[PDB]
Amino acid sequence: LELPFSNQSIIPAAHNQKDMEKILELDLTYMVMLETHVAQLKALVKYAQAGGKKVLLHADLVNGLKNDDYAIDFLCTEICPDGIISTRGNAIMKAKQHKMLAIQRLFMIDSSAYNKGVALIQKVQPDCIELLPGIIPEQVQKMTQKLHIPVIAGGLIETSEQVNQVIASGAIAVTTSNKHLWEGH
Repeated sequence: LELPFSNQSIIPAAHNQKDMEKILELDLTYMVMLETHVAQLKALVKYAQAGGKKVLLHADLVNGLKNDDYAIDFLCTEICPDGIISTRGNAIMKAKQHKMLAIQRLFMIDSSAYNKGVALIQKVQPDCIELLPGIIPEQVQKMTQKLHIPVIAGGLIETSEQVNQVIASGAIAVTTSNKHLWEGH
């Protein structure tokens, strides 16, 4: 059972309410919602799902809402995106209880971030992992050959060269808010 974004290379990442309007006119099925407001949240998910778009929601970037177990409960029972993204391990564990697509965010900062992060991945067993930045193809290569969980890469992807390089390294897809390559591939 491969991940539901098979043959979708770009997963657009919305910072705005206006950014989701831009991507509602696109052939790509999965989207990413980056910064949000807990007040407008339920509407924004249902409005995006009304346009045939499946939502990956940043659990950590919901203003007014923690990333508590209670907060993840809220996302799964009352907001219902198609998947959640968190950097917190407890949120990945909780989302898996609710049979949610739990993708774990990792920041390729240093060797310490790698070591602690691979240990966390090992513990919580996420459905997927997002690696940032998405412009280090050899780190995406190293990571994929470690466990085989599928990895998305995201962050700082400007060109189609970079999309190709990282996807050929082992990435299943790319997340990006670079507006140019939303209609490019």
